[PDB]
Amino acid sequence: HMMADVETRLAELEKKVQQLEDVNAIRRLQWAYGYYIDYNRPEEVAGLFAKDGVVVFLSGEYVGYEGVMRLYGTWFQNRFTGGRRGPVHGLLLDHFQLQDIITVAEDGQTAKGRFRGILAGGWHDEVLHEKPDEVPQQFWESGLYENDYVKEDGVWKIKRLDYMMQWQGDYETGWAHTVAHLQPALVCYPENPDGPDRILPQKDVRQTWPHRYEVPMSFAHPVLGKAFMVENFTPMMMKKEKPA
Amino acid sequence: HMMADVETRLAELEKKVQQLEDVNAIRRLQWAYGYYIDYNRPEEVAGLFAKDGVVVFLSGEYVGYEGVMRLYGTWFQNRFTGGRRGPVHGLLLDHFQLQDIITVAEDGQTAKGRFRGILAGGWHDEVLHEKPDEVPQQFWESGLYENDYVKEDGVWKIKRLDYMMQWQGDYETGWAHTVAHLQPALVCYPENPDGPDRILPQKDVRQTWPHRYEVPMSFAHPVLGKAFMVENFTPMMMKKEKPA
Amino acid sequence: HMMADVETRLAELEKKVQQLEDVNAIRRLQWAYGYYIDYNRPEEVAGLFAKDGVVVFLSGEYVGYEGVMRLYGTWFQNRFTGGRRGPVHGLLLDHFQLQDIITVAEDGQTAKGRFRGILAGGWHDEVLHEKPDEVPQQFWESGLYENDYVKEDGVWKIKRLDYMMQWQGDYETGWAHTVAHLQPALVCYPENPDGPDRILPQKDVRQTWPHRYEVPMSFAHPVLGKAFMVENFTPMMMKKEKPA
Ligand SMILES: COc1cc([C@@H](O)[C@@H](CO)c2ccc(O)c(OC)c2)ccc1O
Ligand SMILES: COc1cc([C@@H](O)[C@@H](CO)c2ccc(O)c(OC)c2)ccc1O
Ligand SMILES: COc1cc([C@@H](O)[C@@H](CO)c2ccc(O)c(OC)c2)ccc1O
Repeated sequence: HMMADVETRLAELEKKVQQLEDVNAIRRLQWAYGYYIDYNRPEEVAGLFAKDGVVVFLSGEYVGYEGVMRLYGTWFQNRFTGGRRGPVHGLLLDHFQLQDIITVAEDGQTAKGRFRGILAGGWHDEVLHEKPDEVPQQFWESGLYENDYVKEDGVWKIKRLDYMMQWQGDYETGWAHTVAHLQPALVCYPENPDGPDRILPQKDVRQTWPHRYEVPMSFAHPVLGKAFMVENFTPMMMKKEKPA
Repeated sequence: HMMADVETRLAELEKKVQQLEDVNAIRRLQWAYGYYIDYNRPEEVAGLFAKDGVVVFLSGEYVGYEGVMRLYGTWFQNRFTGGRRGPVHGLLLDHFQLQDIITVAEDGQTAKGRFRGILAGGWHDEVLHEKPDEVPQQFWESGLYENDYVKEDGVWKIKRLDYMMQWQGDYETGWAHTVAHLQPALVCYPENPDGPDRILPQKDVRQTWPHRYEVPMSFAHPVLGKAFMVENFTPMMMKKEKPA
Repeated sequence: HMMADVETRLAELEKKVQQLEDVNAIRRLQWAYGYYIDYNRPEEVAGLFAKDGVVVFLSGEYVGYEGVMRLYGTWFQNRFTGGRRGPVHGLLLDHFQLQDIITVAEDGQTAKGRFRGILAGGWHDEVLHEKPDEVPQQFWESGLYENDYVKEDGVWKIKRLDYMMQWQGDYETGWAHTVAHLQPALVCYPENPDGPDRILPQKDVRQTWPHRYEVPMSFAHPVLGKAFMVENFTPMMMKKEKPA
């Protein structure tokens, strides 16, 4: 009667409040991830992952704690700090994280999120001698994430972090005059000590800047949903003979 | 009795949970908008608008789907990609979106939001020949939004997107040595194929960088509210004879 | 019976909804703060603080309204606009704010938040003659915040704003070739008209870029919590003889 109504209203509020909390907790993961990677702290990063978690970098999959520690630790921390937990003198690696769009599964057990970063990177002249030869002294970089999350034992965890670098620009010359200094993975671990456990299938492998490939949205069109159709709107614009 | 109390508490929670969901849904619109414009996808952008929606760009109003497709499509997509859905080889148009302050109307049917973007734009040397003559090869740009939202048939939609560009900086020279390459609208559609349906009244027309004009906050002072008065605090500072 | 269950469920929802609202209100403070400082509006900034609030800048504490007005007003507004409420012609001071991680106390009366800013700053050539001698014409800057919040009379307020600048880069040369043009505080107010009420204890004083110091996280590890231990993961990486 009145009590069936109260039960339905409570249950509905509990579900909605759960989803609002889930969104905050998933965003917190990605923002926390950012603050750890800025400090070259691979251990904190590995801890954010499910034990069967994966990170994807330059079309290569790194599997579990060991894989995450090999990417952020063996490769990145040696490259940027010589194997020190940061921050350290004269080394900038600020990955400004923003623009989260999170989609929680209806059952509350998994989620997707799109996010992005803009990286200001580099070695100050006082520590330039620590920089490896292949890398610009200072550069901008941007990338897109399309991540998967899993809820295990009440806790949101990274199930798949897929970082798809979009562009780099040497500070001095900019994105217009820079070719990426990173290329898609070619050699797996353990032949390549910095290498992935596996390379994505070729159809999924991405060439780097100035090459561009769409990263599909994990979110539906937020107004028209699955009913959105491109061809319903294209006829309203004019394609011109050349750019103006 | 006890049941009047339960009813009041449920109703109060339903209202607060509705407002929390409304804030997430309005932010999602603006973040989604960003990801679409970065890809030169005008169709997805037009779909975010109410059918009587308006976009304001350089002091010009573009009305409805047709107007939004003329701005993002006829003008922007031709300018940046030659009329291709992006992303495309060597063309960067990353509008990093952040700093949302959303104010939902008490009745839950409309809202305002302030947001901002920083744009990293440009043509890689490999596609520089596609760039129109008026536009720098690579540039930074920032702008402020003060938008209106409407809830129709249960869905948050853009009612007014008002993008007020604040500065541009050629990559090579920076904001200090750059004058905006865009000026306030002068000619409406259809005389100007890229033009607005109408130009704002003169009092509201904005000159561009290095000219600056306040964009009033859509939010009340979040601590003192309408009781905030500038003159209560100014006397505590010292104005100096010159900048130090 | 059924009514004890309904009471427990309501109370639990009221607590969770309160915390979700608290997070939005604390983020709103920091985003609002950003929009005010971009406009050189020290009065709005002072109003966000508790009356016993503190702002920390270059290892100096500025106490209460008077202190906040001396920093943002006496020092910053004179430096950037000659003592005018902004925005003004040719003066850019955009502090892009992002990456909030807020932790509300269990009792709902206090909170911590980590945030960050990237500042695009400078004088256009048309107003370069207004720039003080010590300051670059145009520069990037980034900083970290670890702030404290208090809830007083139902309203979230800034209890401690601790801005820890991390790097500056002259636009023309970048962070790699720039030394900070600001140094830790040396002289208190009123001997130094721009000075803090007190200088932090020496152990807490920070040298500026290219010097780097950790800013500890105010948040627990969001997956493993206090159980997180660095030494559980370090053995999985290889430290190399030199950076690669
Ligand atoms: C996988 O997670 C991320 C990875 C990146 C990298 O593309 C950055 C890492 O700083 C990188 C840039 C230049 C380099 O030479 C480099 O060497 C190995 C790595 C960025 C953000 C991420 O979330
Ligand atoms: C209306 O919505 C937006 C518009 C802008 C434009 O100011 C950008 C669009 O990329 C622009 C910059 C340089 C150009 O030459 C140009 O040519 C027409 C357009 C930015 C963000 C928005 O949300
Ligand atoms: C305390 O709050 C903030 C302070 C800063 C400053 O480091 C900026 C302020 O614009 C600054 C940069 C160059 C200067 O020469 C300068 O002169 C005094 C100040 C930045 C963000 C904040 O939240």
